[PDB]
Amino acid sequence: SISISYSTTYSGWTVADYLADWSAYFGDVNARPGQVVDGSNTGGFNPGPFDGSQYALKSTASDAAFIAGGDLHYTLFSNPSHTLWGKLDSIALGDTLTGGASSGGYALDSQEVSFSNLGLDSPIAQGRDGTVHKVVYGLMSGDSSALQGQIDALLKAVDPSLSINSTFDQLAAAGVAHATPAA
Amino acid sequence: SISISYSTTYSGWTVADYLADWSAYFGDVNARPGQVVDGNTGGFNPGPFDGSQYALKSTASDAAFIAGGDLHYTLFSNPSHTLWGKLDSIALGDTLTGGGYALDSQEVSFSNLGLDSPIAQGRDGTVHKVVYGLMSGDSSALQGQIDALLKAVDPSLSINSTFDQLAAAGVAHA
Ligand code: HEM
Ligand code: HEM
Repeated sequence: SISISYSTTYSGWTVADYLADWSAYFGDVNARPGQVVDGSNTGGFNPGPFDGSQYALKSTASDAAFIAGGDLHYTLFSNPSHTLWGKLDSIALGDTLTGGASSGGYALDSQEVSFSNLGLDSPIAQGRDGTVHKVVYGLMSGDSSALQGQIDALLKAVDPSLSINSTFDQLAAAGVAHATPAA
Repeated sequence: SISISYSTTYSGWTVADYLADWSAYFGDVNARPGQVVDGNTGGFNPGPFDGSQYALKSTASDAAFIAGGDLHYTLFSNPSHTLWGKLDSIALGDTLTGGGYALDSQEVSFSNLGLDSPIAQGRDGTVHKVVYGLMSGDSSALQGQIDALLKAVDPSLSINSTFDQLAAAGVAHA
């Protein structure tokens, strides 16, 4: 079953509302006035260059960032071309990337929400139609819609009364989610 | 002015014939005799989307290149998917190492290219055309720029000059 961590900052938010906010912030720092854009320009595969246990990317319009964790592979020009595939265990969303292979992995300076124990696995044979590819490809431009669809399905699998319209508070009460430090 | 280094293997080759051979080999390992594919490696240094180098190896063979300068890739920023900035050098050879990046077998390098494309030109920039072409082993854009630079030293020089002739003209070095 999916497990979720959320910053205390977002306790009262629905998952959908949170994802819309992260996506808006990825598109424009001014969706969160008061923020600065000064994160290191870092990211990629860990260890890379085209495979790793993490793939991480930061916006260049803001410090919004994600980290995909699992056992991931990118085909580049090999068939099926431009496919990210493998096992996707977690998606963590927040602000500012730090780290990399040389310091124990990528991290977020502020982790806002992390969706873990996802159990997603896309074989190479599915190419760009794989769920892993669609989720991560969306996030590279700040589009959380594919991620949102998967989170909704995974929550409903726990209990059909849970959904992306549940608040993090409600998911905690249901035993799926727990709070982490302020963002 | 442009400066060229070349393996003596290509002393009597013309620049155009060498580029055609590297491109052919980028496309098919069988394009050269007795070669084996055994080198995916490359990217920006430092990256992820900007660097003093961008390097890539073929998937069909170990043919590879390294672009050197002050390079930027826009990803989704307008104009989207544009590689721009200053391109000072292109090195061509076989098999990538490192990540600065280097070639196991460096065959030819073209340096002091003096190319500079602003972001506003988007994918029409010369830098973009040169490097993007080489990502699929297409050396035509590179070749046209080399030809212009050679003629700027002297109109009698060209991509149909041999490397030895360019050495005699003070532009190339074995
Ligand atoms: C890791 C470093 C990466 C590099 C160097 C890279 C490189 C490229 C290049 C050069 C192209 C253009 C190909 C062309 O038309 O000439 C491309 C296209 C594409 N890339 Fe990647 N990419 C990377 C990562 C990713 C990741 C992680 C994803 C997905 C999660 C992705 C998804 C795609 C897609 C979907 C296309 C368009 C395919 C099409 O519609 O033809 N890329 N990439
Ligand atoms: C540095 C890592 C790179 C990544 C992560 C990357 C990623 C991508 C992605 C995801 C797309 C598809 C866009 C979409 O479907 O909305 C794309 C397309 C493209 N990429 Fe990149 N790319 C990289 C490097 C490069 C480089 C270095 C060049 C040029 C030298 C390049 C040239 C292109 C071009 C021209 C397209 C559009 C292809 C088309 O629509 O025909 N890419 N890239």
